[PDB]
Amino acid sequence: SQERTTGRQAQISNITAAKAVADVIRTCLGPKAMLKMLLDPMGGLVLTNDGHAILREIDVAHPAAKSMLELSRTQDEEVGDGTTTVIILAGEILAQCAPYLIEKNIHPVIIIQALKKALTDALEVIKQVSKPVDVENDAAMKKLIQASIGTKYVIHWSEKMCELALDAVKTVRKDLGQTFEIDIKRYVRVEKIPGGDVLDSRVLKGVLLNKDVVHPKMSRHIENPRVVLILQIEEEQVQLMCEQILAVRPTLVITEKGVSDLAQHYLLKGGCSVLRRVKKSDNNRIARVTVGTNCGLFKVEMIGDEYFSFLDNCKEPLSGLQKACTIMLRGGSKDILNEIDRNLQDAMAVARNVMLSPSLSPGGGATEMAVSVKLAEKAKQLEGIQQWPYQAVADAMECIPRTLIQNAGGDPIRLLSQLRAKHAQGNFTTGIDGDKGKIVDMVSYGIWEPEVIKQQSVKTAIESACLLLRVDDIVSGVRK
Amino acid sequence: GKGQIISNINACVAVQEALKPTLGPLGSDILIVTSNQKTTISNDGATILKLLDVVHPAAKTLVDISRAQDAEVGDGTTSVTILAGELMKEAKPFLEEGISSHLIMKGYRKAVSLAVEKINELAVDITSEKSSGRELLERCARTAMSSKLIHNNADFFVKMCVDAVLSLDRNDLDDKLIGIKKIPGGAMEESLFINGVAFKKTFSYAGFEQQPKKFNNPKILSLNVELELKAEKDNAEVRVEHVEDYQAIVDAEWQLIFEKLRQVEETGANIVLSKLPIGDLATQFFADRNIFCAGRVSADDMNRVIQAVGGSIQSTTSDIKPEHLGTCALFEEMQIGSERYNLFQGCPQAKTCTLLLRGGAEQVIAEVERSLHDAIMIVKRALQNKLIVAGGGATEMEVSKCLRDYSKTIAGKQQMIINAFAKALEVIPRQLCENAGFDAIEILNKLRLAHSKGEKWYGVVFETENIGDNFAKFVWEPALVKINALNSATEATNLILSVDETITNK
Amino acid sequence: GGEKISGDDIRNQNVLATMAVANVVKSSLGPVGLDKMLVDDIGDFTVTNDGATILSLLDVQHPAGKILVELAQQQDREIGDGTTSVVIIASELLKRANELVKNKIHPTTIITGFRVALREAIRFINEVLSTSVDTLGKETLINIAKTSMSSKIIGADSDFFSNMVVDALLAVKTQNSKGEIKYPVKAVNVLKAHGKSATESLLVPGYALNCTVASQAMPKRIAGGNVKIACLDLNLQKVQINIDDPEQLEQIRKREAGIVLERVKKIIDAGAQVVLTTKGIDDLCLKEFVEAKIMGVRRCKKEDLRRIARATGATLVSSMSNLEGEETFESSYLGLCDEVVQAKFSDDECILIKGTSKHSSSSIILRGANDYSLDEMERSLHDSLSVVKRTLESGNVVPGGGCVEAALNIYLDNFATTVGSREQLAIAEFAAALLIIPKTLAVNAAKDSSELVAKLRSYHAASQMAKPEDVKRRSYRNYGLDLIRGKIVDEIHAGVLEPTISKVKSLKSALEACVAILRIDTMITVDPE
Amino acid sequence: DGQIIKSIAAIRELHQMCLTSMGPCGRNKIIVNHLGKIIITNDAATMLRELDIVHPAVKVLVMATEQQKIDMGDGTNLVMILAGELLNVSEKLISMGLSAVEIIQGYNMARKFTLKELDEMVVGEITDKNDKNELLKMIKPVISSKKYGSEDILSELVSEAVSHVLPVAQQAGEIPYFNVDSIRVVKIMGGSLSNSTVIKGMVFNREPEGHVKSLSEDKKHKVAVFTCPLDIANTETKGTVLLHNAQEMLDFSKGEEKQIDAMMKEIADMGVECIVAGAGVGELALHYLNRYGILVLKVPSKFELRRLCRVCGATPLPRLGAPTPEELGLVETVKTMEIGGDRVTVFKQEQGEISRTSTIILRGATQNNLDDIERAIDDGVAAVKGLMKPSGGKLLPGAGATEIELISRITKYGERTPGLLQLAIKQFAVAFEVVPRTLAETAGLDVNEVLPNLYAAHNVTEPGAVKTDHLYKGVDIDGESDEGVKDIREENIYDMLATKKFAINVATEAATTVLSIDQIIMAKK
Repeated sequence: SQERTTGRQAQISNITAAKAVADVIRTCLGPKAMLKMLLDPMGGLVLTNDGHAILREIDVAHPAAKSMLELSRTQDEEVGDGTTTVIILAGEILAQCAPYLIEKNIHPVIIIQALKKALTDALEVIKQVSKPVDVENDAAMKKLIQASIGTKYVIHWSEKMCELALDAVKTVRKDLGQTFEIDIKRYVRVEKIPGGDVLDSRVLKGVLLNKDVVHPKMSRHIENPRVVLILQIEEEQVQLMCEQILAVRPTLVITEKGVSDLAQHYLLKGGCSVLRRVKKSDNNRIARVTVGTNCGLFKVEMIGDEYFSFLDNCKEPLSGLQKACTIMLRGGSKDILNEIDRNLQDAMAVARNVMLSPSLSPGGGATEMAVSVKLAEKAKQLEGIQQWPYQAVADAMECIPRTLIQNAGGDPIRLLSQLRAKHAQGNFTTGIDGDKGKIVDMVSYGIWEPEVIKQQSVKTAIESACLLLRVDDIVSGVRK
Repeated sequence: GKGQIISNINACVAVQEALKPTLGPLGSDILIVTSNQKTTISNDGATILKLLDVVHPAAKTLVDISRAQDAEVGDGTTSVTILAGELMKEAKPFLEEGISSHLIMKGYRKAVSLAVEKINELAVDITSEKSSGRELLERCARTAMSSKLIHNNADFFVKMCVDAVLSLDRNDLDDKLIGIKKIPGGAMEESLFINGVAFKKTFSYAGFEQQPKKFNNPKILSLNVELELKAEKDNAEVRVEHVEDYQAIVDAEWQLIFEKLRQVEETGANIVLSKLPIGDLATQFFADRNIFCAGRVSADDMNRVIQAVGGSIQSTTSDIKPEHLGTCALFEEMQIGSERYNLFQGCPQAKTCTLLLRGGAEQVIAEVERSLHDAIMIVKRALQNKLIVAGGGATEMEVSKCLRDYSKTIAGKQQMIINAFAKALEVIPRQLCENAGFDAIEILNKLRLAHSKGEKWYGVVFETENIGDNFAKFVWEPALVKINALNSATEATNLILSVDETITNK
Repeated sequence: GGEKISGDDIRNQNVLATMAVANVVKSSLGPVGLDKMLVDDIGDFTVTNDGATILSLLDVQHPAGKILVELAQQQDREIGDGTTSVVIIASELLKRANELVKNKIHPTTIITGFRVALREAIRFINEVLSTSVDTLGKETLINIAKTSMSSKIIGADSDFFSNMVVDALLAVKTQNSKGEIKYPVKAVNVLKAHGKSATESLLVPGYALNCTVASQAMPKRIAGGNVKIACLDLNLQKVQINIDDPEQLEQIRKREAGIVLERVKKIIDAGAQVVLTTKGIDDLCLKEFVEAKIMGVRRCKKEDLRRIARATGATLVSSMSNLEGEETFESSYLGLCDEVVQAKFSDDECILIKGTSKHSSSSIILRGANDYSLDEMERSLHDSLSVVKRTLESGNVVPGGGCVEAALNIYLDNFATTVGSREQLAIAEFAAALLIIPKTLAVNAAKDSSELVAKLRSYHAASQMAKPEDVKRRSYRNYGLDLIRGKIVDEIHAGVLEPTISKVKSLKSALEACVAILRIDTMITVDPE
Repeated sequence: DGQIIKSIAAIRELHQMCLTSMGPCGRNKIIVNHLGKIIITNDAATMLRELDIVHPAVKVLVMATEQQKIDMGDGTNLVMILAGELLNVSEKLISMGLSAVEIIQGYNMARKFTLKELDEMVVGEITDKNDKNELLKMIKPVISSKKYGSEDILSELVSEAVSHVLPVAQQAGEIPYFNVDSIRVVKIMGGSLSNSTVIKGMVFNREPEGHVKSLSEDKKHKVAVFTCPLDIANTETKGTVLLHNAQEMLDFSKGEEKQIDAMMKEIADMGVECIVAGAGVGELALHYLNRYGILVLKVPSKFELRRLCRVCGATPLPRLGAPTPEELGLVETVKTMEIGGDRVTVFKQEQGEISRTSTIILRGATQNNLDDIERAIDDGVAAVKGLMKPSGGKLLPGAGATEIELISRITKYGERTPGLLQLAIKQFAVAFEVVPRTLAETAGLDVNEVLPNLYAAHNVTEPGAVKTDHLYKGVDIDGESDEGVKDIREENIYDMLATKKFAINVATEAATTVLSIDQIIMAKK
């Protein structure tokens, strides 16, 4: 087997690999974006706006387009926030390198030199249009989650849904005192049980143990639930564990399995409520916080499907590190619960990036227009051999908002002509309205995104184009 | 594209190696079997390329130049294809370099332009050597016997063909007038000097022995009129109820043909010639009057009657006058291989001398006609303008080292192309040494030091297996041979490098 | 199982097919070249400039070309680099060797002409050889490092790595072969992480183990100096038997799990400060490590702990045992290090071992964009550290960028006239073949080739042209290339040099390997039954 | 869908081959038709005539080059090159979805501005149009439109033949007479390229089969053109012979022999040593002319005889009789001579009398190279038509440097006219950079460094001063081109005003013709 391409055939085949896919994802951008349908080998279909599963199910005959999926996974693991307005930028580069590549006989390394210089000037623009805001205010993050959920009707439930995640945000945080607000939200698991209402979700600052107690009618209050990290066999062995913990006199019990009848005699004599088996992952949640002490209160609730247990430390220190908790999501229906999970699960990375860079970059196509003007300004100053390739990079950032205009179906020339003045000269808050397809203030309308969204994307997107310019020959069909 | 150029170059590499036995007297024969069942076998690189069949379209460049080199020199012209083939082979890595094919073509343009200046300087006037009218052409004819298959039988034509070319008028030279008739069969030493028209054999029926084959002083008469009874007569309507009037149809032409043969004989012509075939009715009439007649005069036979004989053609028998009749001193008809040859002799007005080539081999007899024809073209351009250069392939070696002297005056990126053209020029003597079995490196190291000291003309003769001067050995070459060779080969190299793609329809 | 092929086809069809494959890999020569995509058919691919990786996965149906592929295996053993650059020299050796064998001279005279030329070629290199000495600071080791960073896409980021690789190799500095400086291979541990940039890498003068603690509640840092460390292979994991009372089998597993529980308790009896366990450890046995201030590590690779016993000098033990039948942990298996500090790079802890005893080691933690980037950076620094290894082992270094091939021109031209006979033509072709390497660089540079080649001949001729004993300058020696401005620049000002081993024992071994192809007369192929 | 895939992919197939067809570096190509005849030429317009093309959009552009041969035909391969670049710029607009109406208006508004800028590019009109000194500036760059092997010989033969092949008069106005047939193309293999010269006579290919005796010194030959063949009056139908007595049978042959004798004797009474016969010659005529020694002419049908109408000046007369001097021409010497190695009929006039025509002997070894010389001869007639037909051809910067300055002028035209078409004009203003891109590709130069240096040499107009250097600036074709930008007037490299005026005018509608095709409907066979 050969499958080798040399000369002009090598560059043409690799550009058209991701070029045809770039036109397919043009409907994935913006709040007006469409919903793509997929075809698996089993004949089924998956209808979603997330481009992560779109490129995975679609099999491209060219191996050059396979890296774009891997390049998409890097942005999903690092950011993974609002892929509607983010992940589409992976295919907006190679499409704009087509006009001059072979026609001018420019060697790819010469283009690589212009690619390295474009990343230097791009890092200064990201933090230039960013503006700081109060990092301790939770009301600023309430309107931020509402921007990415506009693909569904959950805006009516956004009051409970936004506060559902944000209560866990402020709950964790705190991986360092000073130098940066690192956290880990993977310890907080969101359980989705069909049926009920979203208001059934109980979230607050502390460690939420999702399990039940011995009996549902048992006392719901404990003074200081201190945490500590067939019939005949169960009653003897479990008693050697739960009762042995009582040596330090805790009022809270944590076991792997249930409590038998014999253990109930010596467990209830302590004058408190006894908690039976606790979920396995819940022990790792309290292991971060804390023999643990300083537990304020305990509470237990009753509802048909599963039960609840409330454990409130309320004082971590006496510094300390992050706290972990649990979240249960109760949807209205079966098909409604599974579809809305994409917006709520991504809400963890929404506020996580706010703690990283409190500065805020303008959204709604305003960031791409700001970079396109700065790249066009530095092109005439640098000149040299980079004049042609570095100017085309400015047009690459200009076609990104053109994709947002494609949803409306108008003429981008009319809008982009006005954006070269009111935005560049006027202010960085000027952008394209998603709903009305007009030019309005992004901050006044409520469209904005953290700096980490644009910083970790454009920087990764520019570095992702390196593999596209290094292609020479393709060898396949042997082994590995 | 780029691969199409290399494919066109590699297609000519197999031809270059195939033409190695062609050039040079020490080469070997090549068998070419055509659709006529006649196998072409020759040691000369001209006739081979004439009937050579090719396949790839790019080989037509070597076919087109083969017809041009034939009208100029006629022998030893393979060096035109050897140079054009080697320059393309040496330029294969150069095409991948930064030098475009144009600078390579411009390099060959400046190389041939500076070569003509060297050839003009190397041209030596032979009249300053005190060479008489004999030794001038004689030494030039002996050295012209090379490149030909049979050297032994060529020595028999040395003292003859010189007198045969000098028999032709030196003021007006014509190839068709000096044209030579081929006789199949017989030894090469059996040839003769003929001053007049020759016929294949004859076409006769029944007894041919009643006609005298030798006349004393016959009057040569050539006519294009046909003698036949009721041949071209159109269909007519003849209503005859009588006897004699119906019989007079055939008797009218029988009496008319008797008057035609009588009026021609009254002019005194003992030799009657016709164009279209004739019947046997004139046999009895010619046998009793002792008059010989032969028909089917060919195209080459008519041109000899025009100039050499100086006769005339008159169809009307009553219009034939003695002013339209020729003559001659002696008429002799020689028979070879049971085939009689009518031969006109003793014609002082004839400005040409026809040669009779007798040979046993069909492949050799075809080359000998063109072998003597090449010497005719040599004596032609050399007599008008006298220039002598050393033959044997050492003429380019004097220029080869001299081309390196012009490269020192270039001092640029094109010097690599000039040095390549000078190095690729040395393949001609190496292929001549390959057919001789000599070492390639040992002789080439001697060829470079040859012209390095004495300069002038140093030939390195290959017959004695030693180094020497071909000028002292009386080995000469016409200077116009390499002039048209280097000028025409440059355009052949410029045409190949200029074609980036080949389009073929259907 | 097949027919045979003889005649000029073996000297051509086998050589031309090799030239076709050789012309493919020429696009990766030099920093101005490009990299080839190697597809694994599984949906992922690896784009690399390494010649050993490309030629290994490349399908070759001609046995004549398989010998040239095996050159990268023996070259990486003696040299350790050149697959991105030097390996190309074995290509053009057969280019001009084909035109000579197609006319008259038998390949024997041609090869023996190369043998007499290669014998004096080592001395010709020694004449232009510039030893490493009288240089300010690390400029030599920095220039050799930057040369090893050439041909890689991260060569622009080499402004950092150049200073790190020099100090990293000084960390692994040991003494062996009766008082000779040695840099053991694999002693430098290369780690990968996603984040930061290339210039953000950390220089660690010691071993670094990438792993996390067993239990997430265990202490993440152990303070104090002279902390002991040990590597244990102990495994913690869950015949005719007549089952009557379940307490019989329960008593057996109670003793089995009880002894294994004691196996961890016997560790603290010897005073082990740090314990490294190959397999996993239950959360119950981890309690003894917290009270004794021990940092436990589980799920370790056998090759990871083997390098620790070599660098630190501790003795590896499989399980609890001694000279007797009792199962315990002796104190003779404990090592020593300066301090134990846990560095967390992209949610990955690292065990820092400083002040090794048996063998001095170092580590390099690389942080970069993504996988295909770091995956390329692995082979980038793998062959880079071997270049400086041969630099400090033998102080003889030769200029790079086509300087050696340009200088040997006059050396081989004057040597061809000395021998003469029929070997003069072969020597001239061997000199003109080496000039193809800088010509290939101009192909990937999008510039004029012969424009620089005419400068490689002219500017390097002043050496032998003018008398070197009379000085007179007019010769800066090297010159040889520029990869940006397309001008003639000295290598000293450019700072690009390579060890002599990159040429000697490289082309000398390649020339002797390529002449074996010219020796081949016929070819016999037997298809599998 | 037809413009995105079928139209772009089919036109770009032959567009890459046309890049070597323009400029002094123009490269030949080998094209073999369905009949098997090989064709080698450096002119892409000549290629498309014999080339078999399937896709209709390419066939439409072929007719645009045929119209150029009627008017200019000099360097008109840009019509295929420029249209390919205009479609490349339009290809970016097709993917964007820009309306084709705004594209058509982009070329219409630019064509009106382009024709106005051409009137400002004219410098140094040549009003002589006669002597070789003034025509050297015009003819020499036209020679560069073809193979560059020898630019001295081709430029000298055309400049010398002016006083020969072209009509010579004191002052000739009102569209002086010119013809493509004023120069006969004679291809004879053999001989050096320097042996080619201009002969005031005429040469035909044939061998006289008779006794012919050439008259040289005395000259004074009488020649006439005969429509019908030479023989007694012949019946066009098939008759029937009537034979009764012996008088009709014996005198049947004598009747046709004696009448043609007196018929041919009347021609000899006028002192006629040569004739012009469009038809064949009977066998009875050649037999009687052996005594008189009168020539016959076997030349083919009148398409060759049209050249003899100017040379001899004789009116074809069907009847033989005794042609009056009105039908009798004049030729100085008729002799069979050897020029390129073959014996053919040659009319050699030292000082002759000939009307507005002559011939040029072509000497070369390769017959395929002579085919390109024939196309170069048509460029000489095209240079005459370019001077004669319009009031003047003026002068224009050559070597493709004309549109380099036009880019800066049209770019300002888009800025001076704001609107929705402001960005559409700028895309079509820089689309003329393909001309230096096309030539430098075949010049061995890198357009990365060279092209911005061409804009840096011309700048806007000049530095502060009163003068124009940019009119004398152009791309350098030479081995010294790596040094910088060579001038033109020093080498007298010029162009014609009507060359780019007619080419851009046709290419304006030709570019919008392909873009106006919504779908291509085809059918079998």
